[PDB]
Amino acid sequence: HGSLGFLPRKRASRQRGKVKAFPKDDASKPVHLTAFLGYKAGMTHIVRDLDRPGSKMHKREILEAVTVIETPPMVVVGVVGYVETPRGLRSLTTVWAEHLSEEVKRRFYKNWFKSKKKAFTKYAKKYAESTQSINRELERIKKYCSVVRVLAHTQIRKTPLAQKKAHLMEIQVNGGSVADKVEWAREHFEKTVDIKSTFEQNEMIDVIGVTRGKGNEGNAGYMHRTQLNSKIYRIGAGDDAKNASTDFDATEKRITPMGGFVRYGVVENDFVMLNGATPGPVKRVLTLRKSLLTHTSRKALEPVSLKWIDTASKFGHGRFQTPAEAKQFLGTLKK
Amino acid sequence: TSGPRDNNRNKWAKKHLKKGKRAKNSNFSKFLKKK
Amino acid sequence: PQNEYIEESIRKHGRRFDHEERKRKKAAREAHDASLYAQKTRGIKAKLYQEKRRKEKIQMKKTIKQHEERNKRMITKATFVKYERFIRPMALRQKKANVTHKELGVTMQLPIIGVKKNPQSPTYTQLGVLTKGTVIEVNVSELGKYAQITNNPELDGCVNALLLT
Amino acid sequence: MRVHTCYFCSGPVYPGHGIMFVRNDSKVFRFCRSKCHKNFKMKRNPRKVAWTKAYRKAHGKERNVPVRYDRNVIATTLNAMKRVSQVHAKRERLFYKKRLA
Amino acid sequence: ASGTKYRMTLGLPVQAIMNCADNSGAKNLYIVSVFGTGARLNRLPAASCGDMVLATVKKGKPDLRKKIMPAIVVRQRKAWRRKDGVYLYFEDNAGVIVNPKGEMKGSAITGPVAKECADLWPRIASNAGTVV
Amino acid sequence: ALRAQFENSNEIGVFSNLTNSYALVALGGSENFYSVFEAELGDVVPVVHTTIGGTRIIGRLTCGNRKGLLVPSSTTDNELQHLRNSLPDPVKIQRVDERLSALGNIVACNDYVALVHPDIERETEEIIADVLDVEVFRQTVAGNVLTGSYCALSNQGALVHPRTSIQEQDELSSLLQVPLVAGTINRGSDVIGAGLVVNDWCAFAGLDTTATELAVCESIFKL
Amino acid sequence: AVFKNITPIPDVNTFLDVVLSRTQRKTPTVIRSGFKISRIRGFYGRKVKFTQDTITEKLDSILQEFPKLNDIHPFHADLLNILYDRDHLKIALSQLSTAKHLVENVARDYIRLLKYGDSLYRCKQLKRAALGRMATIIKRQKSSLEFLEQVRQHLSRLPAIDPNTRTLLVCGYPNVGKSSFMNKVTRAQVDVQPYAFTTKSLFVGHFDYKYLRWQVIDTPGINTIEMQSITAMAHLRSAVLYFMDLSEMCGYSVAAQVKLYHSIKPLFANKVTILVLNKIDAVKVVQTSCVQDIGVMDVRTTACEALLAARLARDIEAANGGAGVYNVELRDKYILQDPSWKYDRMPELLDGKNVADFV
RNA sequence: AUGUGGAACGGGGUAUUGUAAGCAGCUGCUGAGAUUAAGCCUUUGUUCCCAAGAUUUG
RNA sequence: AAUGCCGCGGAGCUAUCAUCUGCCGGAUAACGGCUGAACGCCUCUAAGCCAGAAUCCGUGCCAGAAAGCGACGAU
RNA sequence: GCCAAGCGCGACGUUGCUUCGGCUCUUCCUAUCAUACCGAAGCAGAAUUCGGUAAGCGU
RNA sequence: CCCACUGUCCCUAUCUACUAUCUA
RNA sequence: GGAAGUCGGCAAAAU
Repeated sequence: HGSLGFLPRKRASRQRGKVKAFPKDDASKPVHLTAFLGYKAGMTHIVRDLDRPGSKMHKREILEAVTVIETPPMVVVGVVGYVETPRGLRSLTTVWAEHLSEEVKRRFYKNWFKSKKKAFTKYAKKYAESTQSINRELERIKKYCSVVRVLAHTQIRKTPLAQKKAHLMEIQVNGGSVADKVEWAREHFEKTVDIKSTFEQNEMIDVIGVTRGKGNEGNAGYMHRTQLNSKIYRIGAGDDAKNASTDFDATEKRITPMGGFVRYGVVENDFVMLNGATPGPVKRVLTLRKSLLTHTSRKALEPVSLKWIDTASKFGHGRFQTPAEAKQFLGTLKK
Repeated sequence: TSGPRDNNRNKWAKKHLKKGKRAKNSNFSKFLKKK
Repeated sequence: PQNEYIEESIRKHGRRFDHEERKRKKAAREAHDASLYAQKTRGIKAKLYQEKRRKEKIQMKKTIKQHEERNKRMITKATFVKYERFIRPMALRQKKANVTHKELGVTMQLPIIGVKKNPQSPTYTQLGVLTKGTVIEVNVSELGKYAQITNNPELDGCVNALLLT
Repeated sequence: MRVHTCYFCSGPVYPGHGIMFVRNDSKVFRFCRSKCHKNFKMKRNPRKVAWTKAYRKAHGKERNVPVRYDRNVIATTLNAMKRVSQVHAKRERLFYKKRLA
Repeated sequence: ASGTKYRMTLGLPVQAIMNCADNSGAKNLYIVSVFGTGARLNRLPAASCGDMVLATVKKGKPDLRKKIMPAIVVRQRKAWRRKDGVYLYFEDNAGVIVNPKGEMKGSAITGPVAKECADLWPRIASNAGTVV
Repeated sequence: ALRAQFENSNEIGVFSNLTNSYALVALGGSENFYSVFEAELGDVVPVVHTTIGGTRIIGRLTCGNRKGLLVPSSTTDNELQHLRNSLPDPVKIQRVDERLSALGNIVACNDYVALVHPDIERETEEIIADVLDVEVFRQTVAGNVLTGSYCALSNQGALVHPRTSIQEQDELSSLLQVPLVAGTINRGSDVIGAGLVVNDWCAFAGLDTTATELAVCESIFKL
Repeated sequence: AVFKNITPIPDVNTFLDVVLSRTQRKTPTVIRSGFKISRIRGFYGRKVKFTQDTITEKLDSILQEFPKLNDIHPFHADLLNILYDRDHLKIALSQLSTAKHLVENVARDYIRLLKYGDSLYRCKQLKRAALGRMATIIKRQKSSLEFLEQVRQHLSRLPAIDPNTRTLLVCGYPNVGKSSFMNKVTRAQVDVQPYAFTTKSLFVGHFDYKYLRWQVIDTPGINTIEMQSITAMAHLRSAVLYFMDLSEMCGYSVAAQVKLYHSIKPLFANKVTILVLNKIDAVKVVQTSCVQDIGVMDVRTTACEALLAARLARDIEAANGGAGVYNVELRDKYILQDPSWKYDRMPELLDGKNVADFV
């Protein structure tokens, strides 16, 4: 058999990979976030210069397989205050935003269509009527609670996914005093937080998610897993047309490979490219978290400058990055 | 070879936290924070 | 290097700065070390320290005392070589016996000429089985005389006997 | 970074893609895919193989000296590359129209 | 040897007859054991390009046969992926008859030489004819 | 004669190539070897720490003289651009597509006369004559096709294998129009070119080269 | 002999404890009466065999470590005999070999006797009997271990002389300046003391001259030290460097030194002899002022001739980040005219075409 | 439980195979034709469907 | 034509035949010490205190009490 | 046998002489082969030898 | 014994039918 | 790769 630290080998009790540990809080650092939620689209292979001192491929180039995760900006819909107790952390109270998008309202219902859409109705009414209760609760969190987690949901509509329920979750707000975290959450109420503001493509992060099920084996598969030290290679912007165009390559193109991502679609929003494989198949939600413990060796610290990113047809033996140059080489078709 | 729980290795990890780490990561968080 | 090279190094460079003090501290604290040792250790090594320390006290007490006066069917036992119904192993059989003279007090390895009588059994005497208390004749020309076996050859592994003289 | 041309299909071969094969004569064959690698293996002549560029070339159907770096030269080369490709595309379209006629 | 060597696809296990590429007169080389193998249960030791193993001269001159002595693999039949991403496979499995110090016993080498093997062993690169 | 060893190898000629106008050192290894080379020739001729074909065998792979240099066809486009940028404009750099890419191990060339391998291509010989501007002779050294690896050639002298005949050594010396000595370097290492590199005014030998070998090289090169 | 490479020789008591502890720790030590008689016999036999193997292995290692006097070089054998009584050492080695043979014979006899064991007590008694006999034999061979250990310490401390190569033997009157000349010529620093025979043992030092390696060997002033010096000079392809006190500042008269040289001429025959007139300021005759330290180099060169006739980027990298952590940039070391162009990157391939290869 | 809704087809993209039937004098129409979700992508294309039954729940 | 035979063959599965990743704190043993009595000296030990092993206990990772629990939304 | 603190024995010392049998597998013990750390040794360095803690991890 | 051959093995992987399973 | 498997070319493919 395998390692005894992973048994009992049973199905994960959650579709979305839940964070089990957040980086330790620091008052010296100002107020920011630590985790983000994305959707796996697939991976390609890229050619990257190797600036690895002491290595035998120093000042050379290697080919690396890199997973692409679409990460549309996340909407902060609430905040949760946690108070330390002799029996552990306890959720003291929760404050939600006044207006919640249908994407996050669909989470509370198994049948949103048959529902009367009554979620947060009186909550929105009391929010508009009197703000003294909201002020009392926020003052309660900043005075008593020691850990602050913002409720954020993903804009699943932008992703080419048939699912319309947003994966609501909590992001621990590490940095500054408790009042600073509360002020940060209130300012960011109803707004959007971007992965460009959270991660910046040169740090060492961990990816967590549920693996894909292999059926029945002599149970094997569909288990919660935590990959450590997955390096971000590029946080590409969806709007920019140079997202998949490096400086050594030009050739204006998009990260979505020609022919589309297999069983996922076309990536149009901000995407994240991580070195190596990540758990879960395509179209499954993955969670990203910062480094709990600081460890930047040369591999985790060296800068990265991509040279060429493959966008060939992953469906089948693709042999052309873009239909433009495909038509330039291939003879003119009958159509 | 020594394992990852080597007491000296933990000591050297602590020493290198304030040498090739820490400060360059704190301001790195600050930059995307003010963003 | 050549010959006593640290003796050259000690001469031209000197000794360790605190060696004399450390050796003094080690000697001074040895009494606490030994007492601690006598209580913590267990098992074979403890029993060795027990026997070694008991011996050291005995000699030390004597040295002080010397100070003041100055101021199947087979034979299962070792034997010597129808009537031979049983089987006598060749390895078990012995031909030379270490006989210690009484008056002389010297052990001499003499050949086993024969077995006089085995008090355990006449058949053992007939079979020539070397056992405790058995009388055996050995050559005494270099010193034939009889002798009684005062040991157990089956266990000691040697035919150790004392001369009947 | 050189995007090579396959021996058999004569198409563009990119890093990671295809297979590389070295002969005892120290001659190197690059294959754009397994199909073209296999097609070399039983030794089909590209010019007889219908979908190869060599067939489409010979059937009527269609710098070793280093240069010092110069920003102006690189910009001029990049600008001229698009125009050259556009001219080639127009010539190919006219050739296709002539072939159809 | 000199320098590190990357993980490589293993395709020359024990009990393998393998071509001799040097001019010493040997024709066939017989793999007996692989240097630097781990304690892996029921795993046959294997060799790859640039790896030096114990080999015996099966066909050659009488004096080089019957000696369990090192040989470096220079060509490999099984396809391997180099870290640059390209895949290489050679027609045959060629080897060079080498002393345990790492010096070419022969004076000339026939056939192409793997670039990793020329890089790993400086003497092999010195006596190599072509390294492609 | 300077004693140096790249990494833990005495075959300095494998990891580096020396000419009368420029020097090349391996990339990705230890900077000590490059510093040692720069300490003796950095202020005289340029030294480029580059690699050919992604390997540290550039010394035995690249062959050339003070006028021009040749690199194997396996050299990358970026590598060729880096070499041209580092090397002076008067130092011509040309790529050679030959069946034997080991130019340094097949051909030994001086500033005036060059000896190539017997099986060199006519196009390669024409390119060598055009670039190096030297007379190319198709011969062999000590009966071995690897003339560039078994023989060391320079402007003031040459070194060959000690097993060569006296008449053969005299014929080679007359053909090369320079003195020739049949000896060994690095304590019997028969690959003189791999074990030692000699320029017009200086020579570099491995750390394992004997005192007698160093004295013989100094007498032959008159340095 | 001079190769040393011999492990330390423990005392008799320490060796016995080491052997017994090794047998106890390695062999199993749990044998109950419930096991079969064959199992009990096998357990006792295994313990006896393991003890016999351990004793035999240690004895064999001790025997093999000591070099054979006959197989050593004549100079090495003579020095060993003069310094450590080679006859006694050979006797001790023979006694140890005989003891090892007796131990093996005793173990074989005990193993055969225990093969037909009867019960647990008989096996236990037999197992004890074999161990005690082995311990008695080990304890009996007590003084031999101490003598061997002292010889090993002396042999390890002894120099590794190389008479085969060119050598220069400096022998003569004590403190005649030959030792000072040898110390100056060679890297070795031989101690010099006012007391006679300060250099009790020979000192060998390598030197380089005219691209040749010369082994300068000093000898005690001319006793055991004198006998060792004579033995070394008797069989050694070396040039004599006898020094005579010209000023008689060494306590030996010129006539006495000449008489000693004439007497020792039989050993100096068939060799290049040098007569060093020491303390000149205070057989080839060379004047070397011992007090003024003048002419020592000339004398050494003359003796060598007679013997021959008879026969930075790295600093910047270390300061910046150190080796293996500092990324060397080749962009700076470029001959591009524009510094901005050299530091800036260019597109290698674009739109399916290699821009670098098409520009 | 009426929507960037769903499903049936269809178009386009993309892929696999290797130039289709048929016509004319091996060549041309023909890298055409066929297949393409059955666990590929996309759809201002066409048609159809749904604003329900039963159960349980303070 | 029971999948007659042959070549290629997506998709899927799969391969140390392909690729990624594999963590930090203290407390100790052996042992080395500091202060320091017992015992007017001394002493790593008695009260005390450091340094110190791949050991130990945590962190991290997996499971979540299906009779442990909190906050929140609607009614 | 000689002593022999002592209580005729008499310890430590001293004299002699010489059917079973083995593959896989699971864990477990340490009486530790390797890995980690210490102590000692004429232990210069390197390579060792002996002895401790030590079953985490292999064998 | 030599040569050839092969999933016996390194080291297993994939496909097909039947079985196996559930329903009346 | 080619019997390295197993006490062993047992079964397959080769012919």
